[PDB]
Amino acid sequence: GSCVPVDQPCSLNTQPCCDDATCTQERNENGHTVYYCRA
Repeated sequence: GSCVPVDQPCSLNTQPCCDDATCTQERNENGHTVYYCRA
């Protein structure tokens, strides 16, 4: 049903990603650690 779009930020406590993506650690514009979705 509901999922996070790939290439978009996600959360370890939120719904999974879309297109069979995975929530991985990455860097943002600010430079702090974040979680994003990768197909």
